[PDB]
Amino acid sequence: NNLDSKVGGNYNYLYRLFRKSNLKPFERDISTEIYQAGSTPCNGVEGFN
Amino acid sequence: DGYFKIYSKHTPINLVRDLPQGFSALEPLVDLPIGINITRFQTLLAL
Amino acid sequence: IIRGWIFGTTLDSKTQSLLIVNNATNVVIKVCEFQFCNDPFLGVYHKN
Ligand SMILES: *[C@@H]1O[C@H](CO)[C@@H](O[C@@H]2O[C@H](CO)[C@@H](O)[C@H](O)[C@H]2NC(C)=O)[C@H](O)[C@H]1NC(C)=O
Ligand SMILES: *[C@@H]1O[C@H](CO)[C@@H](O[C@@H]2O[C@H](CO)[C@@H](O)[C@H](O)[C@H]2NC(C)=O)[C@H](O)[C@H]1NC(C)=O
Repeated sequence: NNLDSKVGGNYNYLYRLFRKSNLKPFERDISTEIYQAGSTPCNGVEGFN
Repeated sequence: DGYFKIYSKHTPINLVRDLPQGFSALEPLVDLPIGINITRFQTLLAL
Repeated sequence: IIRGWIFGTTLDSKTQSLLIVNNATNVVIKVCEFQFCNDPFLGVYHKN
């Protein structure tokens, strides 16, 4: 914190928030394509669900 | 488990058009800490 | 005539992937967000 925390919020540190299935041990995932949370198909950069 | 491995052998043969019936084991060669999802591969011959 | 292999799961810069190649000067091994050719190969000039 005493090095890292920024008073405005240090938005440079992120975690993957959703994934379709748990990852195998020591797998790294760089795919940032939009998570289809709903029963809908979904495409483009944004949508409901 | 996130680690990629290679093993190999080379041997002299005299067979015209099929894999030779015989037995020989392969020694290990390399370990590569790649940590990536592989599900397919593709050979590079030269032209 | 064999030189090496691609290994991966999308092969078009969506997911990181592995290149292994024994070229005329050295072997190269590399793990990167590659966009691979539709038909990868190593070309050789061979004239008479
Ligand atoms: C490694 O990558 C492949 C390709 O993206 C994944 O295979 C897919 O798995 C899901 C399972 O629900 C299916 O929707 C796809 O149709 C599969 N595709 C193929 C070509 O089989 C694989 O799941 C990934 N591995 C991990 C650990 O996430
Ligand atoms: C074989 O492929 C490798 C990787 O592209 C080539 O290595 C490069 O060689 C030049 C000249 O020595 C250097 O400037 C680069 O820094 C090297 N790249 C790396 C990643 O080391 C090699 O030259 C290729 N062989 C031939 C015959 O072209």
